[PDB]
Amino acid sequence: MEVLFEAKVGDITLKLAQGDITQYPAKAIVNAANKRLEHGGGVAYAIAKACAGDAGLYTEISKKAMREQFGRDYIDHGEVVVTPAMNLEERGIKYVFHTVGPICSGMWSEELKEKLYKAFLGPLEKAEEMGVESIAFPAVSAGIYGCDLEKVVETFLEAVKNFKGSAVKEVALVIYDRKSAEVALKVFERSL
Ligand SMILES: Nc1ncnc2c1ncn2[C@@H]1O[C@H](COP(=O)(O)OP(=O)(O)OC[C@H]2O[C@H](O)[C@H](O)[C@@H]2O)[C@@H](O)[C@H]1O
Repeated sequence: MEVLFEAKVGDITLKLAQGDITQYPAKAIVNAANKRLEHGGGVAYAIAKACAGDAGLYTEISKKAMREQFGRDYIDHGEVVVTPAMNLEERGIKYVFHTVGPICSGMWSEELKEKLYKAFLGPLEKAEEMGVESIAFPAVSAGIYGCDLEKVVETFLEAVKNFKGSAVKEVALVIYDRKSAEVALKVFERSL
């Protein structure tokens, strides 16, 4: 895990790091899920495998959690399903907060931005509600959902800036590949 940037946004310490989110030292990590919480690939698969030892098992656990937390088999942008991090608890990660970003498919609009904005703010508000002090996020929608990485990072930063809370003290954005981390770093530098 390599930290590439650190700054304060109010009382929150914000970090950009390059690495695997399942190894980040945060109490909650966020999953870039689909609305059905079927963890087929990308960071959802990585998280599901790291937590349960089998992604399929974590998918079932997630669906059960969603059914009881929401009373249905899908979530809307901004809604957050919470599941225990299981095997990751030994490294201090207690929860996975599943969020669902929009499917951009190479496009960008205010409607897509608003959906992604909700997908980033929702987990921050859930952390606040639960009294969770540290949370880490992946670049929601920047993978197979095809949202431009720069736009994803700018949207994440807007959510962190607008968030109001007292319990959340540390937020991190964890980027996986080297090329992408460089793009994110430039966004952090020009935004702050
Ligand atoms: N271990 C990891 N740690 C941090 N980031 C990662 C990791 N693995 C991948 N990424 C980055 O995570 C970012 C997000 O890529 P994506 O995981 O496709 O998510 P989406 O929101 O676009 O697609 C959601 C759908 O994909 C799944 O199949 C779900 O079940 C959904 O069906 C990229 O920058 C990756 O390089």
